[PDB]
Amino acid sequence: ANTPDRLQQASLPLLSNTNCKKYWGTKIKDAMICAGASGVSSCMGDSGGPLVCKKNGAWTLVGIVSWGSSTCSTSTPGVYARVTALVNWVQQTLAAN
Amino acid sequence: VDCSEYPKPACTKEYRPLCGSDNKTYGNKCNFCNAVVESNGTLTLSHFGKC
Amino acid sequence: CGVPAIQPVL
Amino acid sequence: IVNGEEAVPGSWPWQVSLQDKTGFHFCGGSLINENWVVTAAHCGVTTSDVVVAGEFDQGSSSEKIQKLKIAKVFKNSKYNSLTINNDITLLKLSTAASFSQTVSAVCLPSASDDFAAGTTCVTTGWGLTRY
Repeated sequence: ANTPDRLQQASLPLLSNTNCKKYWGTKIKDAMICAGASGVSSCMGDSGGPLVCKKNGAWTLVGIVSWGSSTCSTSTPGVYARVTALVNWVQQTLAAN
Repeated sequence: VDCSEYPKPACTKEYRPLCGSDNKTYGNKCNFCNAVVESNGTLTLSHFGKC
Repeated sequence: CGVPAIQPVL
Repeated sequence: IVNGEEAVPGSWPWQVSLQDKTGFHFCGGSLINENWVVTAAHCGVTTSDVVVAGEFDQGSSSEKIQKLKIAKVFKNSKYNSLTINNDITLLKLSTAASFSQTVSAVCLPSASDDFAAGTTCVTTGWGLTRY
């Protein structure tokens, strides 16, 4: 149980898909975006959570915790679901239902 | 547990804990199976959830 | 959206 | 989060905890409005699970939280388990969340928004601090 009782937060940089491909290579698809490899990492229990960046003083959902290293290596980039690529599917679901 | 698809260099990050017969709690099936291949068969599941 | 009432300290 | 830091109580108001009936957190999530939550498709959320909003300290129970029920789950039809691509699921709450300073929505980008490399962003959650 290396599960923290209180909510954690970590600051990390967005990687360019190519620099990310230097680690994951073939794994990286277009509905994906990397972040991290800077000494911090998302681990088990973090999935589904937010990767937010500022946009005009408003925190914006840029990614969703998805996958990464099997041992949560802080020097490897974590892979998140790229929201801009999925935001239209969301708009249609929201509008429809 | 089906661990034939392992080892795997990458795992998803959901928390669905498994207790190994080694008295260690694995965050999910991906990291439990990964450890089952290290031990080369010697690691088994003692039960689901935290140890 | 995106403007917490309690501001985060990063 | 490995090498994270404790967050200020209530500073990330859209952060939710996905738990089973018995109270076990398995995944995180984000509120995008009062009736919808966005999370990962690999989380495998069902209608018997619960969305806990306004939560900070999981070991406490003096914090006033909201346990919301799921009316429907919308997994992205193009989700591939092989690649973990299109990993997103929308949760349609049966009971709407009440917004306040500790519970509120996150913004969503537009399909054209671009977030450059080297941009410092933030990630939050209750995941393992070590493995």
